[PDB]
Amino acid sequence: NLSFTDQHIKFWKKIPKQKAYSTVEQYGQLLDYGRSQGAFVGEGVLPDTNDS
Amino acid sequence: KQLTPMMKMDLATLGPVIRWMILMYGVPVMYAPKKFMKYTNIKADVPGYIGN
Repeated sequence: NLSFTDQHIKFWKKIPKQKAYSTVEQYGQLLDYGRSQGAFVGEGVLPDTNDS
Repeated sequence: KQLTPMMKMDLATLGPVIRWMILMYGVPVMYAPKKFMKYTNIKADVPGYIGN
């Protein structure tokens, strides 16, 4: 034999495997916690609103 | 003639401030205007006014 063997496969044996249940798979991400606003408000002042 | 005596009524919370109010409703009525009288322009000699 002048070609490769099974021991020359590295990445395929190390990547984790998860079972699939459909042709299309979905997942969700959390990009950020909020926007770049100020945090100092003052005495008796309602703070600004923020969203993720 | 009283509609309600003095009462304390809390308000909503729109910020880091605590608010409340005091209210009273009524009206005085004098049935016989001819049974009262008033002296006007009485002399004052002590200086000053009543304290705030």
